[PDB]
Amino acid sequence: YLGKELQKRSEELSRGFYELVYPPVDMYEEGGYLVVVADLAGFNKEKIKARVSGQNELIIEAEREITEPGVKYLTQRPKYVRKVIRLPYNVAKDAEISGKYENGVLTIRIPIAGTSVFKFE
Amino acid sequence: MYYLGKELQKRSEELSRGFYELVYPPVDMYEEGGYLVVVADLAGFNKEKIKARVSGQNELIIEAEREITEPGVKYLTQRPKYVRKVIRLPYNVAKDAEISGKYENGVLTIRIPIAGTSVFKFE
Repeated sequence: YLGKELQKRSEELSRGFYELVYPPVDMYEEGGYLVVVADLAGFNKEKIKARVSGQNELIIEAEREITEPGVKYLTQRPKYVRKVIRLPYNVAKDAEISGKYENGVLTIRIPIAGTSVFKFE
Repeated sequence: MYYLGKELQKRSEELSRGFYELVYPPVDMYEEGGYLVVVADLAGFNKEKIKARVSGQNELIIEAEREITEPGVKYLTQRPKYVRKVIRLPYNVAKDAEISGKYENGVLTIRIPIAGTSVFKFE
């Protein structure tokens, strides 16, 4: 079935672009924190990862399953997404990079070194 | 400008947002059970501000709008405020179009049947 292999070729061609640019991202500083807000709709919370590369590069990663029947007309939605962000400051070592995922929107609060510790024993 | 800082920050905003305001949201459209189906990554919107029109039987149009709490200091501004995607349809949907759909975890899914009848006491 060449038409099968074909469809696939066209899929990752069409989804290709969006796995590149997506997700759109906002970043700003408030309360002494570096906040990161990204439209990442329809993902499993457990299939979303992120880390800081040497104090300076936040890497966000997400994978999902996309399986739909026949007569595929449009296949834009990304399956794999990998966003690399340059951080304006150096993250507080022993970081507490918290994150909330609701309404498809991923929010990531990042402790700028020298602000707020928490929780002892 | 006259305060180059002002226009700078402004220029790189609706233009970079604008960048995404084109290619957004990503849409999948397929066909099963006689239902033209559309799935879209439309995260972080208030559902009372999500409308899908169908232009002259042929055009599916997804439209959305939100506001963004942009305090300061800004560094990245990619997230679109006004979304409007135009999708041409593989068929001529009846003007009786009973478009339904749901919005969960950022995903909007809409369904178009083929075809449909209409009520009694209107006209």
